[PDB]
Amino acid sequence: PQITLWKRPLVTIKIGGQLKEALLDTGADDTVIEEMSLPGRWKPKMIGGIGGFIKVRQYDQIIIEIAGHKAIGTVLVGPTPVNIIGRNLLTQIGATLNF
Amino acid sequence: PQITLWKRPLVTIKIGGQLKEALLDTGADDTVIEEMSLPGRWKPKMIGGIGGFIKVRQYDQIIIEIAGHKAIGTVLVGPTPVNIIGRNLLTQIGATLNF
Ligand SMILES: [Cl-]
Ligand SMILES: [Cl-]
Ligand SMILES: [Cl-]
Ligand code: NA
Repeated sequence: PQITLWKRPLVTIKIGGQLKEALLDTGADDTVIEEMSLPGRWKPKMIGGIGGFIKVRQYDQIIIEIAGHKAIGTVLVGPTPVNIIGRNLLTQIGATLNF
Repeated sequence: PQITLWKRPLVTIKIGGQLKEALLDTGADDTVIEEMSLPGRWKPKMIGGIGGFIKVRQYDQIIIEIAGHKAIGTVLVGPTPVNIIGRNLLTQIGATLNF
């Protein structure tokens, strides 16, 4: 699809057997999801943006389906105000910014 | 251009006759720039990022060039970690997300 930017570019994702709404975010290096359980090992990480840092759990090799497109990569879980699909997964679905 | 997302989508902007680096950020409603001098009056705005809410100065109808494309619109000035070009100006330069 071609997604204009008049409104937030929100899509439905499937992660950990759950459907969520998430923002396609070219300004995020990695994908950050609100609190949920994921399988496997994790390690703590701090990520920073406007307003400072939050502590997240880093899960590697997690499958997401993003607007129908499967990808695998790292997912950070923690108290983000919005679910964010970052570049680590946007690349895998072939997303580009065009102008 | 067609910008892939393997690296951060950084571009050069020109604002107040000065070149700066900024990040094309589909996850930002608003364009937010680091402390600088802009003309005219400003209005207060609270924005919420990943780590919490910050105060910024809102300047309207500011001339800004983004990757060679001319825009005129709202610029927020405050303690952002990086200069971000949000959807208010991405729409002005005709940017879309494509996959
Ligand atoms: Cl990854
Ligand atoms: Cl590619
Ligand atoms: Cl504007
Ligand atoms: Na894992």
